[PDB]
Amino acid sequence: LHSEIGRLNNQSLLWGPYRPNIYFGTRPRIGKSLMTGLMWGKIESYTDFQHTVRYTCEQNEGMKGYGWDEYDPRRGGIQSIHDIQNGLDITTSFVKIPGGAHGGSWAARIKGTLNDDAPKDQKTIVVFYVSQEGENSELEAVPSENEFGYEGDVILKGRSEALGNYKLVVTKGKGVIPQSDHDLSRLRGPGQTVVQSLTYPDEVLWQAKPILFQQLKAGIDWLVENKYDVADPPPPWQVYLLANKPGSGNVHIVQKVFEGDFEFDILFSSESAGKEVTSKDLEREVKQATEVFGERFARVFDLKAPFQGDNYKKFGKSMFSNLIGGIGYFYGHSLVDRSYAPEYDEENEGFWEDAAEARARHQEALEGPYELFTSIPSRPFFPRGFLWDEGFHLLPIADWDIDLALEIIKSWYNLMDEDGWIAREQILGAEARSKVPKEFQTQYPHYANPPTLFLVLDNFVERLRKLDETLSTASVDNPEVGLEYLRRLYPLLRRQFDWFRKTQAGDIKSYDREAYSTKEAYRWRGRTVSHCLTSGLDDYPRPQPPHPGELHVDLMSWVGVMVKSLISIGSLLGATEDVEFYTKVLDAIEHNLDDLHWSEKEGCYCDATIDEFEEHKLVCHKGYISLFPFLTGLLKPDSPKLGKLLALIGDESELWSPYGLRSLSKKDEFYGTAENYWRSPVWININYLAIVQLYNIATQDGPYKETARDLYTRLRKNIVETVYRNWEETGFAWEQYNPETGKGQRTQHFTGWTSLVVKIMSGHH
Ligand SMILES: O=[N+]([O-])c1cc(-c2ncccn2)ccc1NCCCCCCN1C[C@H](O)[C@@H](O)[C@H](O)[C@H]1CO
Repeated sequence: LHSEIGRLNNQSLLWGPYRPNIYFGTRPRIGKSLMTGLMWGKIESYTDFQHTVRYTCEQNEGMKGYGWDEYDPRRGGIQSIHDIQNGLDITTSFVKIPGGAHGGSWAARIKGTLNDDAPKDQKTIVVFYVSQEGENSELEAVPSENEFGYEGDVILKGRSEALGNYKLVVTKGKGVIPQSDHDLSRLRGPGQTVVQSLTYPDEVLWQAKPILFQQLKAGIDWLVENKYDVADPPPPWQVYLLANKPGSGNVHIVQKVFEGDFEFDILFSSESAGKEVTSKDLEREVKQATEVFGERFARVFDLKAPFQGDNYKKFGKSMFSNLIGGIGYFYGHSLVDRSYAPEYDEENEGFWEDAAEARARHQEALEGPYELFTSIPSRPFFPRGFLWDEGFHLLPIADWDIDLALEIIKSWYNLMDEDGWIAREQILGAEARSKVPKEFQTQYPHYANPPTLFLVLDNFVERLRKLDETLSTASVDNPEVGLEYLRRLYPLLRRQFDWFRKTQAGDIKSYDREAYSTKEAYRWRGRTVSHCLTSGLDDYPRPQPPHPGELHVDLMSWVGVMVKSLISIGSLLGATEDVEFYTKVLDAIEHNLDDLHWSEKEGCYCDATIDEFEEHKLVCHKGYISLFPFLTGLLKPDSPKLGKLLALIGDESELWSPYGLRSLSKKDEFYGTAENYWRSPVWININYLAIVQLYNIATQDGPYKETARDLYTRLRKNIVETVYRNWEETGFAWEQYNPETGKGQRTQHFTGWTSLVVKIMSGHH
């Protein structure tokens, strides 16, 4: 029956606009198949379109905002794009229509509206781009009655083993299409819809902008050869109208030119389903999709006070729709250094100079292809899977659709190599690689990243203990199905757990170090003089210099998190032998945290090194790191050290700001130095952990219950209001928030773990 549930889920999630790297596009969860893309641009001159055309996501003075107003990957949603440069407001309404054997049909409306600044008579070029990969696939534009192009709809008929038979339709549209008086119209027509059907090698079909421009440039080359000059030139909009040449090929370019406002429709009809999809079906399904989204939002995200307001509800829907709407399907090769050079063992003083020289050997090579279905941090600046980010992204997604979060987890853990490594940053295919300098594409099998996905699994295990609607919860409703899901994954978690202990181990036995266990102590590989990228916390200050004696308290605590999950899932599958080993190991870590990482002098957990004179030294930099055993739920609620931590958390002169908890204390010598990435700013992901843990303490008989209840109440309020104010003010979620001004700084459109904010508002953790 787990198979039957599994089969239905594949067929439900197959189609989406899973191309979050572009403003709007579709692809299914198949690596070589059919993809679509939207391009638009105002045309006012003979050179301007190349600077105005839109395709891949950006954020500059020219673009006010864009994002999803409503989205569910099972049903679809609506996207708004506010384009200053092109003087346009754009709506992309996408909806999925179940039926047949090939993962349903779908449709999309594209509404353009001129804004008040735009000339009322602006010429807007719009393109719909369509490509197919496969050796056994075919696709063909049915030609037009009329001479020079289309007065009606454009029909593409295609076939593939993957999708069966299909018609994909680009309707005529509402909108004035401009007419050219020029002589060129005797030969090109006065202005109409046109199609070019081309063929290119399968590996370059993604490069839609250059493919388009080569055709534009060829049209222009043809004007010059045929004596159309500056003596009496045709209008710019007719110069950039392609010559109609429909047929068969693996690329199809559909081009329209509109004067003023416009809309038009894309109807994809699975032959294997009922009768074809109509524009009437698109309207109906859109209305139906809003009503489901509305009803679910209120059920799953019941905003508790003081955020019960409709302003806070519209803010909640925007943060959530953009988190889940940024889900992508990725396919291609990855750049990995598989040398396993001995220098990457970092067993030497000055280990960073050695590993630099091994990277300079450039042994890395493409490997795969790999496939990933993930939510992303940033549509415009880094639209790709980041390992520990996803553990934060899936916390709210898992509320909305626990079956969907488990499909993403499975997607991530199917990347694991024989050793138990998952690369922390997934750059799949050339489309991905085009948005990344060569130097930063290469992944390293000794670089780790916080095991945040265990948290999402912890939430699953609680629920399991205690048709779109039916499927969304099928893994908790059908307990047989849940345990079977775990039975298969569990091995992989256990491998990853063992990987951490082999590769990220620190040294006890070779130094003057007493402690309860000689086994347990951990050190992040990959750290440079001023960084530790693998920890998640780029420039949080660490012992100087970096050293092979180093122990990192935040890593040990992440191991804490896994053992507790393995203890938990292990218990459920009755792996008696296994749970007993973890039970030993959890006891050990608890003692060793204190024995190696606790400071009575500073009153908090610290990182460690060894001295100039070969003694163990604690190095204390009050901030996120200092709290880590608290943030990970490892301390007993009656603990005196926890009490000491609640004091530092509350303390205005250190971490506590009006806008949330500072990453680093105002008292620390590195407060607000260098790039200041994790050296003062407030990060929603770490705050979310502190909030969820305070709340646990505050809802339990015990010594700090009341102190907890107070800090939870204010922290919740400060974080939600700081995100909400900046959303009202700017329309954006920000990477981080400034602890002095409360302004969002660094990257816009971070949805992104800043969207955890909706789970904070719904409470009842
Ligand atoms: O290159 N480009 O595209 C860019 C552009 C930019 C601009 N531009 C313009 C205007 C503004 N800004 C930025 C920037 C960038 N990049 C860069 C990459 C990398 C990123 C990462 C993040 N993070 C971090 C943290 O720590 C961690 O934790 C996590 O994990 C991650 C994930 O989320």
